[PDB]
Amino acid sequence: ADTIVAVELDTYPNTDIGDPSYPHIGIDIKSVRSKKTAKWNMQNGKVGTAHIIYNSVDKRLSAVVSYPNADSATVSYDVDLDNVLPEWVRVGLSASTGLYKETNTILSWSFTSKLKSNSTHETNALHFMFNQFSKDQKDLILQGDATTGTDGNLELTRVSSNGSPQGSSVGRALFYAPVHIWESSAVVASFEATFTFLIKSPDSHPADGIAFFISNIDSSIPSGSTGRLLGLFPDAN
Amino acid sequence: ADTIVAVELDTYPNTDIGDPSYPHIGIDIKSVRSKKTAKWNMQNGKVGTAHIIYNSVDKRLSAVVSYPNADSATVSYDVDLDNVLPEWVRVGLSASTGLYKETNTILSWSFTSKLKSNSTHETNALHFMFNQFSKDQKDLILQGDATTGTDGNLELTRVSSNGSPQGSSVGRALFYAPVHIWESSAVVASFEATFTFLIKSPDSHPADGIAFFISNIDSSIPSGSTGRLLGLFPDAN
Amino acid sequence: ADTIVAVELDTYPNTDIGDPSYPHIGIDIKSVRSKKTAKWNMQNGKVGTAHIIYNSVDKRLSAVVSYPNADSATVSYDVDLDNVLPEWVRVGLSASTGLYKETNTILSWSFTSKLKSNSTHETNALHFMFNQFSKDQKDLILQGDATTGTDGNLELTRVSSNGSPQGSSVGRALFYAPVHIWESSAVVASFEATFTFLIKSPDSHPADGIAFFISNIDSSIPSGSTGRLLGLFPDAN
Amino acid sequence: ADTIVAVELDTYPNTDIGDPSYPHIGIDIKSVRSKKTAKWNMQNGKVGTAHIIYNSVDKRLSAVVSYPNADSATVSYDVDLDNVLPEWVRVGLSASTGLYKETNTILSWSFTSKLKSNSTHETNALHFMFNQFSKDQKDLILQGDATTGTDGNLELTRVSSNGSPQGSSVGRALFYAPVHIWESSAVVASFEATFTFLIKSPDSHPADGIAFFISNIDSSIPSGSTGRLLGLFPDAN
Ligand SMILES: CO[C@H]1O[C@H](CO)[C@@H](O)[C@H](O)[C@@H]1O
Ligand SMILES: CO[C@H]1O[C@H](CO)[C@@H](O)[C@H](O)[C@@H]1O
Ligand SMILES: [Ca+2]
Ligand SMILES: [Ca+2]
Ligand SMILES: [Ca+2]
Ligand SMILES: [Ca+2]
Ligand SMILES: [Mn+2]
Ligand SMILES: [Mn+2]
Ligand SMILES: [Mn+2]
Ligand SMILES: [Mn+2]
Repeated sequence: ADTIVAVELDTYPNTDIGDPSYPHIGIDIKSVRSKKTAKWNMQNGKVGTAHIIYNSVDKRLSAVVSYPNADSATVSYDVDLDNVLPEWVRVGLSASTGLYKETNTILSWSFTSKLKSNSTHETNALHFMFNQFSKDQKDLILQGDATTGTDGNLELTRVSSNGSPQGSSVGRALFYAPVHIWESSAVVASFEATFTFLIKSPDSHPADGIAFFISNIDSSIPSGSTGRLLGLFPDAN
Repeated sequence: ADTIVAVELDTYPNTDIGDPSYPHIGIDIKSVRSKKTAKWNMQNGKVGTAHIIYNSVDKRLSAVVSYPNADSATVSYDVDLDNVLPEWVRVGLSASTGLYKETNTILSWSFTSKLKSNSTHETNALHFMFNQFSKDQKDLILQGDATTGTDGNLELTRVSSNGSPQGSSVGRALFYAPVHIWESSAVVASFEATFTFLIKSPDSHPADGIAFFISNIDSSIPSGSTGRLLGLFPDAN
Repeated sequence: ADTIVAVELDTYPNTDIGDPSYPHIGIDIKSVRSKKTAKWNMQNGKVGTAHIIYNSVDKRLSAVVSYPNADSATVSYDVDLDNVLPEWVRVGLSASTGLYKETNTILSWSFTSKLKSNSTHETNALHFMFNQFSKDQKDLILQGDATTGTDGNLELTRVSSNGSPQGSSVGRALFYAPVHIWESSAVVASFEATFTFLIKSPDSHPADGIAFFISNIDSSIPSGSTGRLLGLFPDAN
Repeated sequence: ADTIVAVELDTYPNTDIGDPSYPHIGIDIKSVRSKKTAKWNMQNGKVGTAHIIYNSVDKRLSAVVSYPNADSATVSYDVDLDNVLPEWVRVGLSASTGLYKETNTILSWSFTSKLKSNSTHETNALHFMFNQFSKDQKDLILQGDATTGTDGNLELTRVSSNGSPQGSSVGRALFYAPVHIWESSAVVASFEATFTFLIKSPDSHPADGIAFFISNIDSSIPSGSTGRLLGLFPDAN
C-alpha cells in the first residue's frame, strides 16, 4: 500500500468512522481517521484558502484554512515526518464525492520545499506556483476524474458541462517531480503549501472534501476510494 | 526603554546572572536572562550557521546553530510575539566583548518575512540577502563599533588592522526598513533568518557572543552594554 | 535637482511637449520628454498590470502594460543605468492630475533586485511585495497627496470621500530602504517591478498618469509638478 | 530529431566546423555552429560561474560567464523562443570529451521560470536550486556517463576513481519536470539559469566543453555525439 500524510478539508461528517459531527479540517497520518481535527465553518460557494506548514526543527505539521472576513480554522500536530515518509515523495491534491457532491475546484496552488545540509549556505530548494492551469499541463500528473482547462482552473472531481458536480467521483493532481522531503544529514528541512479552492454544493449536504497530501512517489488512487475515503485510503481503518 | 526579543549565541558563561556554565544558545524575551537555553559546542575559528524561525500559527520561536559535520544545537520556546513586540520593528545582529574577546564576524545574513491578511492570496513579503557587505552599506544602520568592508564581511565588534579582536567592544547592524512583524487581522505571519558567522578567539576564553534580535524601530545601544549584556540590555535584570 | 529614470503610463497627450497624440507608455531618462514611447490603449475603469524589467548584461529597460484579454503595450530602450543613476537609489510610484483628472489607485506592487558580485554564489538581493496597504505603512515614504487605507489600496492622488478624483493633485510612494541598483564590481545586476493599477476617470479625458521611477535617495516632489509633469520633473525640458 | 537551444562553454576550438580559434562561449540554435560567440579566457582548475537569462519582451538570450577577480565573457543574441521550441521543454546541462579531455564538474545549478498570463497577478513559476547532489537524485534524469555523489557534485563526463578525466565521454543531466517555457496567451515569460562549474584538464588542451540547454521533453543523447558535438547534436551541420 501507499504511505499517506494529509490535511483534509472534510465537508461531510462520517461519524461512524470517527469524523466529528460537522465540517472539519484534520491531519491524517496513514489513516482517514484524523489524528486531530478542528471545527471548520465551511462556506458554500465562497473561495477559500488553505496554508500548510512544517519544519524539521519543531516537527510540527500545521494547517490554517480561511475565508475573507471570517474566522479561520487551525489545526496542528506533532509528528516527525522522518519516521513516517520515505526520503522522496510526491505532493498533490485530492478530492471526492459520494452520494452527496460538491465542486472541488482549485484556483491556485503553490509549494516550497527546502533542505539545509551539513555545509555553508548549502540549501536545496524546490518551488512551484500555479495560478492558471492549462489544458495540457505536463508538469502535473492527473489521476481519476481530475481535469484542467475549464476557466484555467483545476477540477479535482467531475463536473458536467453546465457546471454541476457529479456524485461518486474521485480525482487527484500530483506535481510531476519527486520532492526530497527529508534527509539523514539535514540540518533543517521545511515545506510550505498554499491553495485556494471553491467548494460549491447545489444539492443537500456538501461532500466529500479536498485534501493536500504527501505520498510515496508511485502512489495512485485506491480502488473504491470515492466518498468518505477522499481518494487517499483503501479502507476506513 | 527598548523591547527586545533575541536569540543569543552566548560564548561566555556568566553564571552570576543565570548563564549555564558553558557556551550556549538562548532565547531572550526582554531580558538577558534567557527564558530557555541549550548547550552549544562552539568551535573556535570555524564558520558556523544560525537559523531562526517563527510562525503565528504555532507561536513558537526556534533556532538551530551548527558547524559543518558536527552536532547542531537547537532551542525552542512558545511565545506569542503579538503580546511582546510592537506591530512594526527593526531586525538586526548584535555582538560584544568584555574582559575577554573574540571576533564577531558576519559573512552573510538573510531574512524573510510574510504577512497573509484576510483576503485571497493577499500576502505582503519582505526579503533581503547579504552575502557581501560593502564599505558604504546604505541599507544597514550600523551602531557602536560595527563596520563593513574588511573582506566584504561585517565586523560587529572592533578588530585591529592585524586582525585581532578588541575587548570592551559593542556593535550592531539593523536593516534599514521597518518590518511589519504582525497585524491584528493577519491569518498567518512568519519570518525566517539566517546568518553565517566566524567567532575567533586568540586569548583565554571567547566572549561575549552574537545575537539576532528584533526590537522597536528606534532602538539603539544601551550605555555600558558591553560584555555580558551583548549590546542589547541596559542591565542584567 | 534629482536624477530620475521612469516608465510612465501617460494618459493625457501633451503634444506641445512631445507626447504622441494618444495615451502611451514611455521611458523617461531625466526628462518628461520620453526617449521612446508606445501607443497604449488605456481602458477607463479596468484594473491593469505593469511589468518593468532590466539587467546589466543587456543594458535594456523594458516595460509591458496590459489588461485581461486585451493587447498589451510594450516599450524598450537601451540604457546603461550605471551611467545615469547613482549607485544607491530609492524606487517608487508617482501620479498626478491637472485640469482633467482620474483615480491613480495602486492595488499591489512588488520589486526585486539582485547584485551578483565577483565571487562564488555571492548574490545580494532585495524583495518586497505589497498586496495590502495599511493605514500606517511605515516602510513606505508617502509624499504629496498619497495615502493608504481606503480598501487597503494606495491612492497616489487625492480622492474625495464619495470616491471621485480631484484635479491639480500630485502624490508619490517610495520604498523606505535605499536600493543598491549597481556596483562597479558587479557581474550581473537586475531588477524587476510589477504593480496593478486602477485608473478611473469620471470627467472628460483621463489625466495625467502614473509612473514607476528610480531616483536619488533624497528625492522629493518638485514644486508645481502637478499635471503633465507627473510629480517627477521641475519643468518640461 | 530533437530541437535544441543552448549556451556552450566551448573549451576546444574545432575551427573545422566554425569554432573561433580559441575557448569561447556561444549561443546554439539547433546547430553546433553557434549563431554568435565571444572569446572566453577559460581558466584551468578554477571554479567558474555561468548566468543565462531571457525574457519574451526583449526576446534576447544572454549569457555571462566569469571567474572571481577576472574579466567576464558575455554574449547575447536576439531570438524569439516561441518560433523555435515547443511550448513544453526540459532544461539540462551537457558535456563531453573527445581525444582531449577535462573534468566537467557541476557544483551547483539553479533555474527560475515565470509565465504571466492574461489576468490579475496570475503568474505561474517554477524554481529549483541544487547546491548538493546526492547519490540517488530522483529529480534529475541522468543520461550517458553523468553521475552524482562524488563530493556531492555532479560529474557530467566520466572521471576515474583517482580523479582524472576520461576521453570519449558524454553526459547530461535534465530536470525531471517539464517546463512551460512559453504560451500563446502570455504577457511575459522569462527564465534565469545559473551554475558553477570546475573544468580541470591534466593533459594537453582541455576539451570539449559544457553546455546549458533547453530541448523537447523526450530528448536523449545523439549517437556518437561525443567530442565536438557536446552531447547535443547528431552532426556538425
Ligand atoms: C570578567 O567580567 C568581565 O568580562 C566578562 C567576559 O568578557 C563580561 O561578560 C563581563 O561583563 C565583564 O566585562
Ligand atoms: C581531434 O579530434 C577529436 O578530438 C577533439 C577534441 O577532443 C574533438 O572535438 C573531436 O570531435 C574528436 O573527437
Ligand atoms: Ca468525511
Ligand atoms: Ca554570557
Ligand atoms: Ca501627458
Ligand atoms: Ca569546439
Ligand atoms: Mn474527516
Ligand atoms: Mn547567556
Ligand atoms: Mn508622455
Ligand atoms: Mn564552439
